[PDB]
Amino acid sequence: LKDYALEKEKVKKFLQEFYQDDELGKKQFKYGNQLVRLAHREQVALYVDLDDVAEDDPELVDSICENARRYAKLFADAVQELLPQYKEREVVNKDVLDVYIEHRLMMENQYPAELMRRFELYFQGPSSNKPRVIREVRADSVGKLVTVRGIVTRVSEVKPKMVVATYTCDQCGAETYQPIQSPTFMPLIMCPSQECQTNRSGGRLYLQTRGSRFIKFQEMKMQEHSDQVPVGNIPRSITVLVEGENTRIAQPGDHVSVTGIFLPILRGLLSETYLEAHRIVKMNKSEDELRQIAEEDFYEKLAASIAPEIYGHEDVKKALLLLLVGGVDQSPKIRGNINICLMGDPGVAKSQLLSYIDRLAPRSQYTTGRGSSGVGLTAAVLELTLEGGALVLADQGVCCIDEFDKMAEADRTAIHEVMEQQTISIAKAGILTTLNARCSILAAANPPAALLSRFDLLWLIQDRPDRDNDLRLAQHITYVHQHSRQPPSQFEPLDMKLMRRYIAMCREKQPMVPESLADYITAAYVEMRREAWASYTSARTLLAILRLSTALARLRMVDVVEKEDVNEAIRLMEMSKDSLL
Amino acid sequence: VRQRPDLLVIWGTDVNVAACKENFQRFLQRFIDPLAKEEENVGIDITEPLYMQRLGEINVIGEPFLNVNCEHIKSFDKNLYRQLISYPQEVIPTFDMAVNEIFFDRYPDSILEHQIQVRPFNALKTKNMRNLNPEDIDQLITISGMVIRTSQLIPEMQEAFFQCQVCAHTTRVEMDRGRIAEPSVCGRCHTTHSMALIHNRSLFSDKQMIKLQESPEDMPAGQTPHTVILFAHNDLVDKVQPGDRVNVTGIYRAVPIRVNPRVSNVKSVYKTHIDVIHYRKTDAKRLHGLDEEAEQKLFSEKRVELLKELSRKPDIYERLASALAPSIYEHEDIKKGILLQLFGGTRKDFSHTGRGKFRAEINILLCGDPGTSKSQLLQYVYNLVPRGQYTSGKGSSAVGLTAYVMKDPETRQLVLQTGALVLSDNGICCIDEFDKMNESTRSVLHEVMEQQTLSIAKAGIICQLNARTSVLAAANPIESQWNPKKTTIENIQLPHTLLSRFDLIFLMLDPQDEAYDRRLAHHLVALYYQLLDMAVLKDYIAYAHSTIMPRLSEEASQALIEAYVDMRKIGSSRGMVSAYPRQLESLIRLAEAHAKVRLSNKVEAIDVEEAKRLHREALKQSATDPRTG
DNA sequence: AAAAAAAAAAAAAAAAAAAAAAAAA
DNA sequence: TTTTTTTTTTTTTTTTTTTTTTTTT
Ligand SMILES: Nc1ncnc2c1ncn2[C@@H]1O[C@H](COP(=O)(O)OP(=O)(O)O)[C@@H](O)[C@H]1O
Ligand SMILES: [Mg+2]
Ligand SMILES: [Zn+2]
Ligand SMILES: [Zn+2]
Repeated sequence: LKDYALEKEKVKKFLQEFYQDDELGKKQFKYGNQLVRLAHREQVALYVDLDDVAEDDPELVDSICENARRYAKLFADAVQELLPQYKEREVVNKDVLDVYIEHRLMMENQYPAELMRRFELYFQGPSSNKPRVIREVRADSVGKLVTVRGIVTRVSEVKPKMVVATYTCDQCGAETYQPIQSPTFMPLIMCPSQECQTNRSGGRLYLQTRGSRFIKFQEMKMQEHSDQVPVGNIPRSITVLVEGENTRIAQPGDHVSVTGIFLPILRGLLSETYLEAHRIVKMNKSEDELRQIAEEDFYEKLAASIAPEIYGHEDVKKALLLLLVGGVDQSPKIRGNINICLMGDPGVAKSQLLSYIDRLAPRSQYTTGRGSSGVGLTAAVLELTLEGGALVLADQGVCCIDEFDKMAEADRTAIHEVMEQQTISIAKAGILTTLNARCSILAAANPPAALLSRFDLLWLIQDRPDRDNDLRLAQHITYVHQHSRQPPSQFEPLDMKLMRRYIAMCREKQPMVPESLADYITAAYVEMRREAWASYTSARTLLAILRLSTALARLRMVDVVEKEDVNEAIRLMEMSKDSLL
Repeated sequence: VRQRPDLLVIWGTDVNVAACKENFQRFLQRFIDPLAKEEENVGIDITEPLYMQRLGEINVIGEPFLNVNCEHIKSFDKNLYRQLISYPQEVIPTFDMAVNEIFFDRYPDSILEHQIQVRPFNALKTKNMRNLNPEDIDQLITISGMVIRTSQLIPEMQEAFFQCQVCAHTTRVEMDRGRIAEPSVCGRCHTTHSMALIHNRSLFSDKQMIKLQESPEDMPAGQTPHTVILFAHNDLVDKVQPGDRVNVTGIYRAVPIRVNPRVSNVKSVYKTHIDVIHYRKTDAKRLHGLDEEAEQKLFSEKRVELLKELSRKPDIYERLASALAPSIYEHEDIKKGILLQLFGGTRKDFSHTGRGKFRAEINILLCGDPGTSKSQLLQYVYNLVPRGQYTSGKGSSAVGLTAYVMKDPETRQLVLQTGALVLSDNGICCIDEFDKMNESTRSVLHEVMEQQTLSIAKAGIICQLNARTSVLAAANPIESQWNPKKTTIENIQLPHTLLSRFDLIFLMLDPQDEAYDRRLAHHLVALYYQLLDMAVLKDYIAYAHSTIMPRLSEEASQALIEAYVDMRKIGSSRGMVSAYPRQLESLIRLAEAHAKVRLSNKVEAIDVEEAKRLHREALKQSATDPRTG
């Protein structure tokens, strides 16, 4: 009932005669160019966006989503047939396997198609297909093209999985080829070469890795978002087997939407399941005009846009903004991160800001008290692999630590290393490594030289009562509960999606401290030294000034720090210390 | 011709044997490195071809190896470099044939156990192995790492010696492609299946399995460290000990694994490992290892004379001290102490005395507030010396710092694995945040600091691992601040026994000085916008370790005795660190260390005076008083 | 409030008893 | 075809280490 030659014709027609005007009103035959690039070995993956197919053939897309592997194979074979008529020149033998392919073809019971592809194809789920929760992907969707969103909990390491095994006989000189579909395969012991068959020889052939075909392979477990777990249940995890050009795209803790095929691995005929990844996209914080950025007040606007529903705390948000931007690393090796600890009385929105940063920072982890302690922060050994904790997952990010004071004493000791060494030196029984945790710590605690001497900024928050100040806050909070949106102001706050781009745009702007400001900074530093002496300020404080000053320089996107940043950087120090007093 | 288990187009390639052979012979016969520096190549007549001189060295010593730098081929001929890297299996035999032909054309009467086999090295460094791809399979690669563990020798057959059960006719079959063709029929009496394999009469080569930790310079965010498996074949076995930092050049091998160790079925996924081709222990960012010092031919006569001249300058000690960590400002006494630690005292033999081993290393404890630049010195020394290790207090445990037992997940055998302290046997262990360390793991350090051994007695095995480590510990004052109201010993917050072990306790305090603050701010700001070179300090230390063996003199002995008596009188107060006999020994080491800086080869009054002065400056004895505080 | 000793958790290794499948003749 | 040795799997227990907790100064 369901022919496939007609399907091959349809897919070839689609590939040859589909076009778009993406590049400035230019019809360009979207997939023809991709085919040409494939034929020249300058592109290895051909993503067939099913939205394009549905634009002119809804029934074909319906069939594709209703049956995945068959149409994947059909598209692969169609691209294989189309490659010869689109090649325009001679490739430069990019890799060794291409040389082997060309030698096999020239020397030419057939070459398996998969042995001569050197090109992958993958479906991007049609927009009409709503992403499906992992828990609801069940037997009825086995073999279908489904898209599921989750959090990458643990991704294995890239390894070579053999697709086509190539053996060479010791007698005839012919090559034996074996496609691989089962996770394990029986190696061939005798050669079926027609010459030896005629000769009736031993035919003992030896596997050659030179001619065999290897593909990148990675296994990951992805969970469910906390927003979609049932009320009384725990998040469910599903396995994803990425391969080819879908490897090294997702790290642990990355929010990912993956469109693949829900296929079982044979073990009644009970069978496990997994997702054969086809398209991986990093979402939300993991996701991967100028007039306002050039504004003088653009610095204030980002600050005022950090958790707008949190009234007041104008200065604190401006300090956290710098933590997201971070200073600039110098390697004459001094870290460029900024550590801000919000200490205060209960119910002063410390946690909300800590939670907000998690939903904004690109890489972040929010660990609370002793819920995720010990190996939760550092790594552990789990062949035995090594799994990193919040710090490792938060490496080159922002680890939002809440209730830092009530943290396990060992965990506090581990953090001490991170905020100074930016590493985690473990010498446990089964573990002996030195992790890399270049993460900015954002600590929240309630009321310390053991802690003051470390954090660059120790902001102290006290909600001292006041008749009119409280009334304004009540109007602000009650407004939030009334409309679910922060009170309107002179400026509309920037969206998190927009903010991440802005902050990211400012990261790759390493500025420099001019010799001119050395006298100013040195003059400023010495005064800071005396105030604590007269009334703690050490060499750390000068570094805190430099890191903060550079952070402002990135916000203004000037490659040279100016005296205004130093004043603004110090002004934050003044308020931070004045908060203590 | 010792076979190497490490190892018109031949098949599906771009190499013809004759072309590679001739190209390699040419490269070997007419290659001169233009920017070659005489020191960089010691004992080599630069003007003449380098590798012909290498062959002359081989003729003299007899070592049948030719360390060929892959970069030399890269510069001389990039196509041959491509062929070598892409097809190490085919190219290396061609290079072996070429070098053998060259070395028997000349010197036709040389005698060697086997033919000469080339060892390409310094191939284009693979920053991170994870970035390796299946397209990079069976290709030469160079990585850099630290050797976690090395396994015992594994004998691998190369020739099977068969004998007939009936007539006892002996024939030797040779490994063909990883298999041995059992005759299955005797050639002498023609009886079927009468040929039985004989193990002990066969021929075997060696294979050593090394689990190595890589230090990839490309560290993507959230990437955990990576350990890999190396195989060393027939000469490279036990060329690297655990803790050694190496550059390993070898073939990236991927092999099948059977779903069980008994069934012939194999997982579709392979698992990769490197066959070692060359080890490079030299690094320009670190000092010379003990092995490099051991071999005599490392310092050119001109360089030796340069070091000798350096030793005669009065400011040799201060110049060397100023060289360590130039980014740290005016820590002259601390840098001098670290220099004396790097030089180390004389290694003496006390077996005849019936006394046991004597610690000749130096242990330095920096006690100071967290703000002060403590951890920077520890990390620098950890990133300076070879066989160095680092720890951060609560992040370690006693068993992990001494030894443990684990099932090797490639042979499934319970084997013993060393700890952090052992790995730095002949190096330095930088113990950061020493105060934040539970007493259980602290107790271990006593034996490692006095005896230099570690006697474990556990179900697995009872034995004592030798650990000659030097401990560089960093500690914070109790309450994280050196409040001047509490005495020195009270402020340090460590047991007196342990503090006695350390031979230098530097108190890093913050003097509220305006001039110092201004100068330090200038230094830091300059650093934020930015001598005696490494190549000279490294050579000086290597030479001093290699040759200088200071011996005490009469005046030095008398001065040491008087200094010890004065120390006992001075430290007899209540709050000051009490002086014990163990401190006298410390002085000796320090004195010897200073005597080693001057290349004196004999400790005299000046060395002991300097040791006493450095010890007194530590603990701020001059700035203290009987009313300690 | 902080350190020392004890207790419990938890993870890895070993025994082993029995049912089923692949290789051998 | 029929045996046999292995292969697994399925429970259970045991040992080391680490972590967590309790008691004392
Ligand atoms: N300045 C503020 N503006 C708006 N809401 C606030 C503010 N301070 C506290 N809140 C409210 O108090 C609630 C709890 O705050 P929380 O973050 O738990 O305080 P903390 O963590 O500092 O004890 C939050 O729902 C938040 O809306
Ligand atoms: Mg809170
Ligand atoms: Zn054949
Ligand atoms: Zn015989």
